[PDB]
Amino acid sequence: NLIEVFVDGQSVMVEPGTTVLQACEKVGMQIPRFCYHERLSVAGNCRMCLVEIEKAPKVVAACAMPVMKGWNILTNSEKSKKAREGVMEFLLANHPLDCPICDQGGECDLQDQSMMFGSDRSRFLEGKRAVEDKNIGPLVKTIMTRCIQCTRCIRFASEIAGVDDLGTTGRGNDMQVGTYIEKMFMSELSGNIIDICPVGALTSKPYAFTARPWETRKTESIDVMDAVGS
Amino acid sequence: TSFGSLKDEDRIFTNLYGRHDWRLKGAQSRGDWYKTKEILLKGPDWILGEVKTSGLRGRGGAGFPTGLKWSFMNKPSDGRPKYLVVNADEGEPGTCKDREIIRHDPHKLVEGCLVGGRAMGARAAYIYIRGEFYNEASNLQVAIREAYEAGLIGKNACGSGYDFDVFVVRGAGAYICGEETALIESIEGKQGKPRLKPPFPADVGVFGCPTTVANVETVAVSPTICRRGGAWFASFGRERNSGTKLFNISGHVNHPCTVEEEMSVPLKELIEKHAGGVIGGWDNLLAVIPGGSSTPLIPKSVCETVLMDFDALVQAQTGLGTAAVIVMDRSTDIVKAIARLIEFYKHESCGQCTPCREGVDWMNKVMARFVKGDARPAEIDSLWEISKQIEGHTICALGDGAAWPVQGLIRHFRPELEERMQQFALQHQAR
Amino acid sequence: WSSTADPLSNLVLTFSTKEDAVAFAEKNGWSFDVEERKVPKPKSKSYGANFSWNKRTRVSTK
Amino acid sequence: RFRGEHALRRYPSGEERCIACKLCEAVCPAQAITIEAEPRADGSRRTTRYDIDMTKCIY
Amino acid sequence: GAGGALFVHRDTPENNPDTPFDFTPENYKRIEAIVKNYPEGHKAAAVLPVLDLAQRQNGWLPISAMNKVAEILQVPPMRVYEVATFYTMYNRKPVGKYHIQVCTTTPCMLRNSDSILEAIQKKLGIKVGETTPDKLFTLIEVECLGACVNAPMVQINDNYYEDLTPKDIEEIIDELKAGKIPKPGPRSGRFSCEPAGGLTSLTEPPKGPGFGVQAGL
Amino acid sequence: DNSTYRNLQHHEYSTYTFLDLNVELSKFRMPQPSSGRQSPRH
Ligand SMILES: Cc1cc2nc3c(=O)[nH]c(=O)nc-3n(C[C@H](O)[C@H](O)[C@H](O)COP(=O)(O)O)c2cc1C
Ligand code: SF4
Ligand code: SF4
Ligand code: SF4
Ligand code: SF4
Ligand code: FES
Ligand code: FES
Ligand SMILES: [Mg+2]
Repeated sequence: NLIEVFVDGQSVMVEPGTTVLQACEKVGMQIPRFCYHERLSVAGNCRMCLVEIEKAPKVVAACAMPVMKGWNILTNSEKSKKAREGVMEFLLANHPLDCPICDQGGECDLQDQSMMFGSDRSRFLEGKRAVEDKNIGPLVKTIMTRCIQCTRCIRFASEIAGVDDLGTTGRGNDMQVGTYIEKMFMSELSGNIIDICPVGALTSKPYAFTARPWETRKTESIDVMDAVGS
Repeated sequence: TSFGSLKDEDRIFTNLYGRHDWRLKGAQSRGDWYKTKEILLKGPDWILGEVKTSGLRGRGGAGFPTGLKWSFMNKPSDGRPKYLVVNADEGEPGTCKDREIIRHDPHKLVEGCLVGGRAMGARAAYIYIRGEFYNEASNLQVAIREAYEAGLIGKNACGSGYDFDVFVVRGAGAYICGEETALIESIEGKQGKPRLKPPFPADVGVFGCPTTVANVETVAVSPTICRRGGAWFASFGRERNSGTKLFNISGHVNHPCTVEEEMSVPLKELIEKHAGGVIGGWDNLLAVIPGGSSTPLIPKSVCETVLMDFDALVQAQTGLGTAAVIVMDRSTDIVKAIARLIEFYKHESCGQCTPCREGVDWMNKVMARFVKGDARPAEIDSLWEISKQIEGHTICALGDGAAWPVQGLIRHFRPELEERMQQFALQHQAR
Repeated sequence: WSSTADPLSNLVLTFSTKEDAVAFAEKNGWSFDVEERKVPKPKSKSYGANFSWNKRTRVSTK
Repeated sequence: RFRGEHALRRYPSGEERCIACKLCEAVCPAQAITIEAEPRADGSRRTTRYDIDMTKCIY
Repeated sequence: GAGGALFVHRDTPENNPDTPFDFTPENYKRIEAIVKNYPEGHKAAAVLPVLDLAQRQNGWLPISAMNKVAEILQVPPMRVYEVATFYTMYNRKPVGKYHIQVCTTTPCMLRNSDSILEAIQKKLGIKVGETTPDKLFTLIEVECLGACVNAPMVQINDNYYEDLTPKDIEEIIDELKAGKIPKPGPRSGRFSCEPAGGLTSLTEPPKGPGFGVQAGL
Repeated sequence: DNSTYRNLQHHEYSTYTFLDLNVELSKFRMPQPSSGRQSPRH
C-alpha cells in the first residue's frame, strides 16, 4: 500500500520507491533541477535539487533519494536555500557572460533558477574556463563554453535515440561533452537535445539570432509532416 | 592504561619489510593457511560473530564496523552472484600499507579474501589493484596461482566443499577510482564516477549483484582474527577502537617507514620510537597530517598529547583516516604544502558533480594566490565558506576530503596567511 | 512594420477554472472551444535501475 | 547626462556595437523600437532592421 | 595547473582511423583469457584490461587502436574514448622509450623531489613535459605513486626507483640510455619500507602454525 | 636469518608477465554466471 510522507508538515500518500522530488511535486512544489528529466534516467550530478529532511543532518538529492515512511521534507529550509545558493554560485562562477549574445536568452533555466534560488552577487575573483566548440551537424550549434556538464544530451542520445556517439571526455574541471572526433550527431530525433539542454550550449542553428522568447506568440497546432500527428 | 609497545609475537603482519619468503611455503611457515577448512566449516555466522567480537573497523579511511557491513552482506541469496571486492587503489597521498601487504603477504591477502567470501556467501572476490603497482600485482598473481595449485582456492576450497574464485583487476591511475562505488564503476569498464547511495553496494554492487567493498588491510587481518580469537584483538586497543594498525610515517622525519603498532599509540611516542623523531628534534615540529591528505592537519600543540586513534583524532578536529602520518617540521611552507594537496585533489577529481568540480578548481586557484600572498584578508573567510559549500553537497567523499585540509590550514595557520598577504601588500607598495 | 485590423488580437484573459472561463465566454456571447488540461502521468523513477544485473535499463555511461 | 537624438555607436575598429539582444526593445516603455536580426555573412549576431519611431519615443 | 593535452581528436597522418593496428595472436589469446574473467553478458567490463594490453603492444593508443578495441568488445567507440580520456595511464600520444614519472605530491615534496626533477631536466636537457630529441626519454610529473615512505621516487615503465638523490637518478638515466636495466627499489641502502636506522620491529623469528589458535577450532 | 631481502623475484617481470599469469590460471577458474543475454544492448 501507499506510505505516508510529509512535505513541510503536510501529509502526502505516496507509493514506495517514490523520490523526494516526486513527493514534493505531488504536494505541489517543483524542486529546482538541472540534470533531472522525467523522461530520462536519474543522474543526480548537478546537485541543485538538494533538500533537507527534518532530522537528517545531511541534505539528500531529491531527484534520486526514495522516500521513507515518516519523512518530513523541508523544501524551503535554511539548509536547502544555502545548498541551492552554493550550487548556483559554482555554476555561474564557471559560466561565461554570454546572455545578450545567447539564443537561450530569456528562456534559460540557469537564468531563471539563478533569479529564483541563487544569490545576486559574485565572489569569483579568478579567470573563467573556455572550452573549444564542437561541430555535430547543420542542425545543432554548439557553444560548449556554456555547458554545465548536466549530461542530459548524452542520456537522451543513448536511451531515446539509440545512438551512443555522445559522452564526456577527460575528468575534473576539464571534462568536456562531445564526440571526441569530428562526427556529426545526425538522427531523426536530434532537436530534442536542443530542447532539453538547460543552457545555451546546444541551440537551434536555423533559429539562431532571429528572435527572443518574449516576442514569440505561441499557437498550439499539430504536425502534418508524417502520420503520427505530433 | 597505556597503549603501544606491540610485541612481535602479536603483530599480525609478519614478513613485513620483505625479510622472509613471501611464497606459499613461507606463508605456511607462519600461521597462514592453518585450519582454513575448519573455519569455513564453522561457516558464515561464526565468522561474522568473531569479526563483531573483534570489533574491527574500516582500515581504508572511514572506519565502519566490518562485522556490521558483512552482516549487511549476509542476506539470503535471490538468484544473483555474490562478490567481495578488495580495494587496493592506494591513491591516498601518504599510504603504503596496502602496497606492503600485497607485496609481502599476498597469501595472507588471499586467505582473507577466501574467509571474507565465505562469511559473505560470495562466489567471487575481485581484488582491484592500482595500475602503478605492477610488480605487486604480479606477485599477487603468483600467490594466487600457488593457492590454486595447492587447492586452497577454487572448487572445493581447502577441502570444504565451498567454491570460491579470486580475480585480480588492474585499474589505471585514478585516485577517484580508489573510492568504493567508483571502483565498482571502473570494474564494469566505465569511466569510474561514484554512484549514489541508495542503492547501497550490499544491495546493488558490481554487475548489479550483491558486492561488498573491503580494504586490503581489513581482509588481510580477517583470517588471523578467525584463526585466533577476537577477544585478543579487542584487547589490543581502546574500548571502541580495537586491534593493531599499520602506520606510514613519512615527511620531515629521520627514518620514514611503515610499521605496525597498537590502535591507540600516542603520536609523539610513535614518531620518537619507530621513525627516529623529527629531523630537527621534537621542538622543531610544525604540523602533522595523521590520516593522509583527506584528514586535516594538527599543530605541535595537539600532537604533543594525542593518541593515534579514530575517536581520539576525531576529538582533535581531525580523523584517523588511513593512518598516514605526514610530518612537517618548522622549516617548511605549510601553505604551499596544503596548496599542493588541493592541486592534487583538483587533478584527481572525477568531475561528475558540480560542487566538488567547480569548487575544488576554485579553491586550487585561491590557494595558488594565497601561497604568494596575492590576496586580501577578507578572502580567508570566503575560502572557508566555499569549502563548507563543497563539503556535504557532493556525491562522494572526495569533495569532503578536498575541503578538510583547507579548513585545517585556515583554522590553525590563519596568522601565517595574513602575514604573507601583508608582506605581499608591502612589496607591491614599494614598487 | 506588421499592421493589423483585429482589436482582440492581443486580448488574453486568465481564469482559475474551466467552468469560470466557460461561463464568461457564454455570457459575453463569443463562440468557444474548450481543451482539457493535460497533466503528466506519474512515472516510476529508480536510480538503481541504471545498474540492473539482467535488464536493458543498465546505462553504458554516467 | 542630457537625452537628445538617438544614435548607434561603433567600436574603435569600426564594427557595430549592437549584438541584437533586444534588451532595449524589451525595456522600451513606448514600444518605439523594432529589431530584426539574422546571422551575418561572417556569423556575427547583427541586426538587419533597427527602427526607432521618434514620434512614439518618450526620450 | 593545466595538463597541456587536449581531450579532442583531430585527424593527422600519423593518427587516423586508417592507421594499421591489430593484436598479435598471443595478445588475442590474452584477450580471450581476460574476457572470461567476467560474467556472461558483461563483456564491457574488459575495456580497461584490453586497452592496457593494446597500449603495451603498440607503445601508445591511437584512435585506430581504440576503434579496434571497441570492435573486439562490441562496445561503443565513444565509451572506449571516454575510458581512454578519463584514465591518465593511457598514452593517447606517442611517448619516449622510457617514461619517467616524477611524483610531486606533498609527502614527496617535503623531501627534495624538486632536486630530483631538476637533476632529470638538466641530465636530459628537456622540460617537464617534453621528449628527448632522440625519442629515448619522456619526463612528466605525477601524483602520489604509493611509495611515500620511500620519497623521493620516480616510475620508469612500471618500475619504482625510490629514495633517490640527484646522483642516483642521473646514474639510473645513464644506465637506461646505455642499454642496461637498473634494479628497481631504494637506492639509499634500504631494501624496503623498513626504517633506515634499523629494524625497530619484527626482529625475532616468526611463530609457527597455530601459535595462538582459538580453542574452538 | 632475516637480513636478506627475499622479494627479489620481481626484478625479472616483463611487459606481458601479468597477462601471462592471468592466462596460466585460466584453467583453474570456474564457469561464470550468465545474465541471460549476450549484452545489455541485446
Ligand atoms: C586504497 C583505498 C583508496 C580509497 N580512496 C578513496 C577515495 O579516493 N575517496 C573516498 O571517498 N574513499 C576512498 N576510500 C574509502 C572507500 O570509500 C571505502 O571506505 C573503502 O574502500 C572500504 O572501506 P573499509 O575501510 O571498511 O574496507 C578508499 C579506500 C581504500 C582502501
Ligand atoms: S545559457 Fe543562460 S546563463 Fe548562459 S549565457 Fe545563455 S542565457 Fe546566459
Ligand atoms: S550540452 Fe547541454 S544537455 Fe549536454 S551536458 Fe551540457 S548543459 Fe547538459
Ligand atoms: S565529489 Fe568530485 S570526485 Fe566525487 S563524484 Fe563529485 S565530481 Fe566526482
Ligand atoms: S539590441 Fe538594443 S540593448 Fe541589445 S545590444 Fe542592440 S542596441 Fe543594445
Ligand atoms: S536535479 Fe538532482 S542532482 Fe540534479
Ligand atoms: S606522495 Fe609520492 S609516492 Fe605518495
Ligand atoms: Mg537549449
